[PDB]
Formats: sequence, structure tokens, C-alpha cells
Amino acid sequence: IRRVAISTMVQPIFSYFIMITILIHCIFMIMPATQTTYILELVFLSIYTIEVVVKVLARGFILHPFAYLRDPWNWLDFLVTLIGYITLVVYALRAFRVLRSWRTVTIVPGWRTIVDALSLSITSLKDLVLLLLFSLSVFALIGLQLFMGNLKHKCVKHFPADGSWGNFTDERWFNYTSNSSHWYIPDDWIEYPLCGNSSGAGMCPPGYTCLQGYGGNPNYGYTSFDTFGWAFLSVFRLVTLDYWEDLYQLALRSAGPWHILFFIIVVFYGTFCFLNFILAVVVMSYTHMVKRADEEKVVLSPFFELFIAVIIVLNITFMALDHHDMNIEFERILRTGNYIFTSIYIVEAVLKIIALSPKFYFKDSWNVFDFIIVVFAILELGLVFRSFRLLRVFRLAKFWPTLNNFMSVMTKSYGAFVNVMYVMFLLLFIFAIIGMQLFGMNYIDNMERFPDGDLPRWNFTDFLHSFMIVFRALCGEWIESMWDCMLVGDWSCIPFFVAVFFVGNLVILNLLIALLLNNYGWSNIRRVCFLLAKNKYFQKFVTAVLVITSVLLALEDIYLPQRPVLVNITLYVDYVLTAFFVIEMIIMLFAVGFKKYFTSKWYWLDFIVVVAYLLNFVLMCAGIEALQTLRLLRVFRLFRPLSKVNGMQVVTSTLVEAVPHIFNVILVGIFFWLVFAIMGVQLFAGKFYKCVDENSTVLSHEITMDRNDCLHENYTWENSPMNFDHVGNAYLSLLQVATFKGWLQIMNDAIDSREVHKQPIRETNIYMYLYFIFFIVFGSFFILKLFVCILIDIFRQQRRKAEGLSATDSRTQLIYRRAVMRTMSAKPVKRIPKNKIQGCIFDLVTNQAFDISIMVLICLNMVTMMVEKEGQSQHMTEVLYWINVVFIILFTGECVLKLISLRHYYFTVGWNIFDFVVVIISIVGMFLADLIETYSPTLFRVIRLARIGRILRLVKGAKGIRLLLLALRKALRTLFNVSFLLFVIMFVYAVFGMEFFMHIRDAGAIDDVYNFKTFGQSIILLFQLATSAGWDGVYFAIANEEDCRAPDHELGYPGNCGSRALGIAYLVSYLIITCLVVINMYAAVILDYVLEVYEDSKEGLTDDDYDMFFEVW
Amino acid sequence: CKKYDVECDSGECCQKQYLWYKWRPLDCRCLKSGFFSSKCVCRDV
Ligand SMILES: CN(C)[C@H]1CCCC[C@@H]1Nc1ccc(S(=O)(=O)NC(=O)c2cc(Cl)c(OCC3CCCC3)cc2F)c(F)c1
Ligand SMILES: CC(C)CCC[C@@H](C)[C@H]1CC[C@H]2[C@@H]3CC=C4C[C@@H](OC(=O)CCC(=O)O)CC[C@]4(C)[C@H]3CC[C@]12C
Ligand SMILES: *[C@@H]1O[C@H](CO)[C@@H](O)[C@H](O)[C@H]1NC(C)=O
Ligand SMILES: *[C@@H]1O[C@H](CO)[C@@H](O)[C@H](O)[C@H]1NC(C)=O
Ligand SMILES: *[C@@H]1O[C@H](CO)[C@@H](O)[C@H](O)[C@H]1NC(C)=O
Repeated sequence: IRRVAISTMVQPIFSYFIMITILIHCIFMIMPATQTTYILELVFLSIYTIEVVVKVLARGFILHPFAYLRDPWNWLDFLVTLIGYITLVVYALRAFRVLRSWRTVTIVPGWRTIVDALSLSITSLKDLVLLLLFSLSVFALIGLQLFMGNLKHKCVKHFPADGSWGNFTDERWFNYTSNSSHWYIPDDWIEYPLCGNSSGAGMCPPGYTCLQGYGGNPNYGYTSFDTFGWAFLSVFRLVTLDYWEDLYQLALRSAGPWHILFFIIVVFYGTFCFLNFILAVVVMSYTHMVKRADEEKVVLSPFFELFIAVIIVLNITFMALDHHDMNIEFERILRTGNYIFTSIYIVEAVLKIIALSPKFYFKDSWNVFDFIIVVFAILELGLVFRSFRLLRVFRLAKFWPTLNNFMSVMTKSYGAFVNVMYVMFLLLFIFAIIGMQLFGMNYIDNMERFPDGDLPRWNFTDFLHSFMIVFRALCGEWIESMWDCMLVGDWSCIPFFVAVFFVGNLVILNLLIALLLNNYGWSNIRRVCFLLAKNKYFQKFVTAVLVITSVLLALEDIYLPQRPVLVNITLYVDYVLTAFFVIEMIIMLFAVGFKKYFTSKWYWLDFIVVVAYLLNFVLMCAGIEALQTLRLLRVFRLFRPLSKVNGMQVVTSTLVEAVPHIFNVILVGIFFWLVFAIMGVQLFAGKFYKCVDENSTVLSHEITMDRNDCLHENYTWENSPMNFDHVGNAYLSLLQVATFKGWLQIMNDAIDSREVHKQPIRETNIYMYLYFIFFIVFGSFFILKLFVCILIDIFRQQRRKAEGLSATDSRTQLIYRRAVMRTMSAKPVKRIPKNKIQGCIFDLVTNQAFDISIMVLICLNMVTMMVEKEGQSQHMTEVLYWINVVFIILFTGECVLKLISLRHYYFTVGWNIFDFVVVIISIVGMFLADLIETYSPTLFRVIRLARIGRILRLVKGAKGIRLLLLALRKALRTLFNVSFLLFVIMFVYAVFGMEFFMHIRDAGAIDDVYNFKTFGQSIILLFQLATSAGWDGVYFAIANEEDCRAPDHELGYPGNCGSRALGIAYLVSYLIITCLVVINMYAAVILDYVLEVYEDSKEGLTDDDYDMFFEVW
Repeated sequence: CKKYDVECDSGECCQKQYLWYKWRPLDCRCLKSGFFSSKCVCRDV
């Protein structure tokens, strides 16, 4: 018995039998269930019970140290078997049987490293979880205080004076106002527009008043700051940057532009800091695991090569030149060129095989690749094999050194990459099965709840759609799917989607980033002028002049013509600045001389500005209007003084040393996106046309089968704005896909696509999703995440150089040096208690029980803050005010007792000072709360935020939270410098966009509230765009060139037409500079400091160790 | 000469056609018809 069980258990045949059974079981869960599926589930359950019986008879149950349930693997298997039998005996529970598939992770070699890294990351995220909860709660309370009911603001028609509704009575007015038919809504809109009486907020049309407390909240009532739970969901959504432009715009439209400040904080503190902490934790976990893994342990002449290289480049260019709606000459050229290229390739292969003996020729890998290409070409011209043509592009890898090194690096460490990708796809499969089971029927049962009773494009109806929705959540979009799920489902949708976001986005994708980081990483005059140039006052004066004039330049808005005084100031400043630039250039030329002036880049910038201003001045003298683009070049003088700010040198040094690597990665990405864009052109070129009516609505294929029927019924045969008609369009659409902005429409048109000149049909071509999935793996998860890795490495080196550390020292030596330097500065201190009564108070105060009681009181006060909600009675508000009064009194008693006990020693500790400040603020608040509210509601709400001060004491006493906050405080100066660089870049782009797109007509994201008319609105848009959020709408607005009227110079009309080329340049440059370079800098900084802290607390000494030493001493 | 939506090689296309209620000029264009494959047809400019 026992002998048989042991002998059978450890044979690999049994393990592989069970693994094959599990894989078959997965394949059967993918397919819909029938009677066959029922019998096969019984078969599978029988196999699993045989396994469990064998294992238990082999080992035991729990008693032994090596019993059956001593390993979590057996725990998972046994629990799933119990759940399967429970489902058989007696629905939501039967989904989790899919968890058995987790065992399949062991098939791939090298899985132990990835599994251990994942487990270490999860176990290390505990303290980050505590800090995340606290910070999210604080922000949710602030948002509840700021935006309570603001998202319910609606434009209501005035009570009619004609008397059709009747003689006015208060009841009659309420009855009229409450009717939904009297709320303003543009036709075809699904949500009511928000309004607000604050300056800069959404205005109501004439005859409409902005009221509060009517109707429901946006998005089926799921997007509001009405309660602490909803505020928490909104804060988490904002932190994750998930569709956050919508909430951002709703809040700023209801409350006013100044509330942007709020979003600045949460975005900076929540996105640029914590998610980077999670990334740092994952990086450390993977690095520890990899460290442990490592520790454990004619035709053959260069001219011919160049000829074939140029032929390959020409072939790639011709393949890229293919597009939709060509002329006959062009494609005749292209096909003839393809025939010539195939002929050249055949000649190359034959000449090589003859010159170099056949046995050796096929030995080389590149030769066999060439031969495969030749075979595919001969088959292609023999006879779809024309897809295989794409392989030719990869031939260029032999000749491009950087691309060759990239591919060699990828081939070196394929095992880890395949393990991570397999884990990602296995987790996606598990989540897709679970979602399909939990939410499968609700989408069909409750279709009516959807806006048109029609099934949404993203659902859980079948396995394919479940996988697509889960993959979309893993990409970062989970809030909208959760909205639909809640509409048809229940609360269970929230934990699911949110969970999918943690496991996939914040753990798995961060782990992929960690892999990428680990693997891819006359004498008088000259004398006076030199003296005046080196002088400090002169340099400060020049900087001040530049900054003042640059700031003035931001006042040139759409209202400038209506301010004659501002126009005069602008003109006179232009003339004075021309004179000033000429004088400064002359002074610098006398000071440094021609040679050094014209070999420096900064003096090139100054000279270019001088030339532009002289050109503008000679134009004004000649009577020609000044070119505005040229006079906008003076802002570029702000970069030299900016680089001289304290501590800014590290950031700029990092950026200048990272430019070459970033350029190389951009080239490699252009190559891979060229491959994908050629494929996209060949797949979707000319297939995005569709029939639309007077209203821009697609028609059924039953009524319009194609373009002929479309035009016979006097309809429009309209093309989609984003398409794959040629390579440039494919580039732009793939950029939309990789950034995850505008991708939904592209895939919808892609999967409805049919033959050319045919009406698209909903989901007739579902499997085209595959095309995008691959791209997102190889164009977004890999190429776009190299920038952050490059920045991390270069910033680590730059900070090492900045602090004077030698490049040759190893990490242990650096840690020892840091410990020694810490030991250099340390001093003891002692306090003295009283007099007997004072000494008794002292003994009471010092006791840790007092601190824990205060801890509890702070927690209760925080909860009382959470209890506040919109729509609560005035009685409830008074009761909550009185509870807060009690808490304030208790904390004031704390301060009195501690002051009495510690005399002047109270102020030695910084946290005592924080508590004292908070208590004084709360007392003044008790004095002023009655007065302030009576004498704008916004002022009272904003001043009541100091209430949050006395719950911020909750962080005091924590150890891990203190560790993270110390890491954040060491990095504060660098983070501020990065933010200042970001704001200067935003200022430059704001002025230029004000010049370019100040008159475009309202379209897409651009409207009355959000546009480039003023500097403030431009800054709002640019802050939103710095995260790449919602740039598809901005692009559609600023690149529009249809139904636009040109300017009339004689009549003075400036126009309302956009520029597609200018829009592309502006937006792509902004996305590359901010989203891919400057924003990533944050992460770099964070990681370094966090790592520096963690290795101090793990393999070194920390300030807390010295603190304990001196408390003892 | 031949009509709209018919194979042609740039020298045999009718000047104009009364198709969908307007006299529309015709040029022999060449439209996507697969991977690196296109069918050359007479369509209006
Ligand atoms: C007896 N009677 C004192 C109470 C009942 C009658 C009406 C008045 C009062 N009602 C009450 C309202 C709100 C809060 S509360 O809890 O919402 N607000 C705060 O405690 C709080 C409020 C403010 Cl304005 C504040 O000022 C900011 C400082 C910053 C610099 C100088 C001003 C500070 C505060 F702590 C509160 F407890 C009490
Ligand atoms: C140094 C770095 C780290 C921080 C930079 C400070 C920003 C938070 C400042 C700089 C410019 C400021 C903006 C300047 C102009 C405006 C317009 C202002 O609204 C108005 O113009 C009110 C008048 C109206 O709307 O009618 C709203 C605040 C806002 C967006 C400001 C919000 C705060 C901003 C972004
Ligand atoms: C709103 O007004 C319309 C117009 O008379 C009326 O038919 C409708 O009943 C009103 N709504 C309610 C809830 O009474
Ligand atoms: C657009 O919609 C309106 C109302 O929904 C309807 O008359 C028609 O579908 C379109 N308008 C016109 C004038 O045809
Ligand atoms: C276009 O549709 C009309 C309407 O039925 C039909 O008479 C005509 O033959 C069609 N032409 C083509 C080329 O399909």
C-alpha cells in the first residue's frame, strides 16, 4: 500500500499525466458547456481525486512535518477538489476551479525565479499597502470636502412667466425644476452637461440657471464625491490614471479652474511617487531573486555585402510605399521591383552556395534565414504567402549594429521573458474564465439596463470577449468595464476588476519592466566687458529681464486686441528687448571673443534669438507684420538660468547623457513599428469606409450592403479619421494604440472590417484583436518601457557622480561608507521630570499607553470625518461638529499636559511642534468656523481643509511608513527640480499652442471650457496631456481641416481651421518629451532613493539603529 | 470603353459616367485587394 503509493507518486509520468489532464481541462473550459462537457468534468474530477488519494496515502494529512497539506500546492489542489465536489453536490463558486491551472506554471523552465520574485513582491507590499490606504483615505476626505455634490450641477430652465405651468407657487417651482425635461442637454448627449457659477466654470445658455441637487451623478451615478466610498473610488481612479481626464474635466467644469491644484497634488503624490514605490519594490524583489539564481549557479567581398544591404533597404522602402488607392504606373513599378529583388536574392543564394561549399553554407544561421527567404519568394511568385514577404525586413539586422545588439540581448535572456509572458497570459486566462463564469449571464439577462438595450462591445458573453476585457484592464483601463459590470451585475464587479488591476498592471508589468532593466542596463573695452560679464549683479539682472518678459509673453491671449494698453506695452517691450539682445550679444562678444562664443551651444541659442529679433525689427521697419513664431523664441532663453538652479544639475546631466540611448531606442522602435505598420496597411487599407446618414450614424448591412447602395440612397461614404490607408496613417494609429488613447475606435473599425467597398458589420472579424495584442506586447510593454530603464540607470550613475562617490566602489563599500558617515554625526540628550504633581503628569505622559490612547482617538476622529456625506440633515451636521469639538478639546488637553510635563523640552521633538501647530490651528478654527461660513461656500470649504491636520498624526509611530516617507524626503529636492523642468516645458508649449490653436473651432476635446484661448486653459489642457491622457480628442480637434473657413487678412478674421501637420508635430513632440522622458524621470529618482533606503534597512545601518543606540546610551 | 468598377490600365477609361445621379469623371485607379496585392479598377477621381 504505502510502498505502492510512494512508488507511483514520485514518477514523472504521473506528474505529466496530471499536467496534460489540466491543460485539456483548460481547453475545455474555453469552449461552451454541453452534456459532453459535463461527463468530462466528472472524468477530470475523478482523475483529481485519484491524485489526492495517492498523495495522502503517500504522506499523511497535516500531522507530519512533510504531510500532504504542508505545501501550498497541495492546499490549492485539495481546496479546488473540495469546491468541485461541493458544486456537484449542490454557481459562483465553480469558477475558481480554474485555479488548478496555476500548476501549469511549472512546465516552463526557469519558472522558480519568476514565482519566487512574484511571491517576494507580494510579501513586501504590506507596508506600501498600509501607506496606500492612508494616503487614499486622506485624499478621499479632501475630495469629499471639495467636490461634495458638485458633479450634480445642472442647467435648469427658468420657471416660465407665460403661466403655462401656472401662477407661481413654491411647490409649483419645485415641480417644474425637478422635471427632467427642463434640464439642459444637447441632442444625442447621454450625460447632462455640468455647470457652475464660479469664474472659469461651465456657463449655462440663456434662460438657464445652474442649480445643485437635481438628477443623478455622471456615469450611472458611479462617479461622484458624494460619499467617502465614492470619493475613495474616484481618488484611486485618479491615482491609477484610468480615464482620469473625464473626472478631471467634470470636476473643473463644476467647481472652477483653480481646483486644478487638487489634481496636481494627487497626481504628483499618488502617481509619480507611490506607483513608483511599487515599481521599486518589484525591481528589488526580482533583483534579489536573480542574484540568488546567479549565485546558486566576389560574392564574399564587402562590396557585395553593401550591395545586398542597399537592395534590402530599397526593398523595405518599396514595401512601405504600398498603400490604398494607387495608380497603375505606381503598382507596376512596385511589382517589377519586387521581381527584381527576388531575382537578386536568388542570384545571391546560388552564388553563395557555389562559392562556399553547401555543407558550410547552411551552417550559418543568417545563411539559412536567407535561404528560407529565397524559398518563400520562389513560392510567392509561383502562386497567402505574400505576408511572409515581411521577413525580408529582418535581414537588415545583420547590417544594423544597434538593432543587431538589441536582438542579441533579447536572444540571450529569452527564458525569463518567456516565463514572465507565460505567467501574464496564464493569469489573464484565469481571470477571463472567472469573469466569464461570474458575469456571463448578467450581460444577457439585463441588456435593457444598457443605454440602448444593446450588448456593449466589451462584455463577458464568450471567452474571447472576457479575455479582451481582462487584457484591457491589465493595460490600465478598468473603470469603464467596471461601470458596465455594475450596471448589469452587483458589488462583486468592484473587487474583481480592481484585483485584476493590481495583479496585472502593478505587479506583472512592473516585473516585465524589472526584467528590461536587468537585461538592458581695445584692451580697455575688452577688460571692462569681461569684468561686466563675470559680475554677479549683471547676470541676475539679465535673468530677471528674461523672466519678466517671458511672463509678460503669457498675457498674449485671445483678448489681447481688446486691451490697447497691453498691446502698447507688448510693442514697446519688443523694441526694448531687441535693443537689449543686441547690446548683450555685443558685450558677450567683447567678453569671451568670437571663438568661444560661437563654439558654445548656449551662445548659439542666444545668437539665434538675436537674429530672429533683428529680422522682426527690420520687418517692422519695412512695414511687414512681425512673425509671432520668431518673437516666441525668447522663452528659450529661460533654459540656461533654469539649469543653474541648485540641485538641477543632476536632472539635466541625466537628460543630456540619456539623449543618445533614447534616440537609439526610438530608431529601433521605428523599425519594429514599421514592420507592424506594413502589416496593418496590408490588413486594413481601404476597409475603414462605411455608410453614414445626415446624422453621423452607421447603417445596417441589411439596408446598405456596400458603397453602391449607400450612394443610391443619397448617403455619405465616410472614411474613419484614424485608418491604415498608408504607412504614415498606420504609424499614427499605432501610436494611438500603444499609448492606449483612441485605440477602442481603431480596433472597432478593425474588427468590423470586410473586403473593400463593403459595409462593415459588427464583430464580423473578431480575431483581428490578435493583431493588436501582439503589437501591445512588442511595441508598448517592451519598446516603450525601455525609456524608464535607461533613465533609471543613467540617473543612478549621475547621482553617484554628484555626491562625490568613486565609480569603482562596490555596493557593500558604499553602504559601509554611508554607515560610517552616519556614525560621524550623533549626540545624546536627556530630560528631567519635576513638583510631585508635575512629575506625576510627566510619568503619565511618557507612558506608551498614553500614545496608544491618542492613536485610537485620532483614528476615531478620522472615522467621524469619514461619516460625513451629502444630503445629511442639518442635525447630523451639528452632531458631527460637536463630536469634532470633543476631539479638539481632547487634543488640546494632550498639548496642555505635555507642555506642563516637559517644560521647555516639549519643543525639542519635531512631531511635538507639528502637534502644537495643529492644535493652535484647530482652536482658531473653533473660533472662526461660525463666522466664516455665514460671511462664499467655497471659501469655507477650502479653509476647512486644515481639519485634515489632526488626522495626519496617524503616521507618527509607524516604522515602514516612516521608512518610505524618509525615502521621499531625501528625494524631495530632485523631485521639485524635475517638476520645475516639467512646468517650464509646459509653459513653452502653452505659449506656442496659444499662438497656433487659439482660434480652432470647437471639436472633440476642444470646447468652450477646454481650449488654448487663454494661458490658464492651455495649462489645464497641457497638464492633462502630460500624462498622455485624452490626446486623441485634442489631436482630432487641432488637426481638423474640414468645414473650416480660412482667415481674411483684409477683414482681420484670424480663421478657425487647424493644421494636421502642425498638430502632429506639436502633439508627438509633447508626448515624446513629457510622457516618455520627463515623467519617467520621476520613477528613476524614486527608485534610486528607495533602493538606497532599503539596502540601509536590510544590509546596513539605518538612522533608527543609531536612534535605539542613543536612547539606550 | 468600359464602365465603373471594371479592370483597366489607364488608357481605356471613359471620360465621365452618369453614375449615382451626377456626371462623375472616371480615372483608372488601383485599390487594395489583399496583401501586397491590388486590383486595378476604373473609379471616379
Ligand atoms: C461650538 N462651536 C465652536 C461649533 C458649533 C457651532 C458652529 C461653530 C462650530 N462648528 C464646527 C464646524 C466645523 C468643524 S470641523 O471639524 O469641520 N472644522 C474644524 O475643526 C476647523 C475649522 C476651521 Cl474653519 C479651521 O480653520 C483653518 C485655520 C487655518 C489657519 C487659520 C484658520 C480649522 C479647523 F480645525 C468643527 F469642529 C466645529
Ligand atoms: C514650480 C512647480 C513645481 C509648480 C508650479 C505652480 C503651478 C501649480 C501654477 C503655475 C501656473 C498656475 C496657473 C496659472 C493660471 C491659472 C488660471 C486660473 O484661472 C483663471 O484664469 C481665473 C480667471 C477665470 O477663469 O476667469 C486658474 C489657476 C491657473 C490654472 C493656475 C493654477 C496653478 C498653476 C498651474
Ligand atoms: C415634465 O413635463 C412634461 C411636459 O408637460 C410632462 O408631460 C411630464 O409629465 C413632466 N414630468 C413629470 C415627472 O411630471
Ligand atoms: C437625425 O435625427 C433626427 C431625430 O433623431 C431624425 O429626424 C433623423 O434621423 C436625423 N435628422 C434628419 C433631419 O433627418
Ligand atoms: C447598384 O445598385 C442599383 C440599385 O439596385 C442596381 O440597379 C445597380 O445594378 C447596382 N450596381 C452595381 C455596380 O452594383
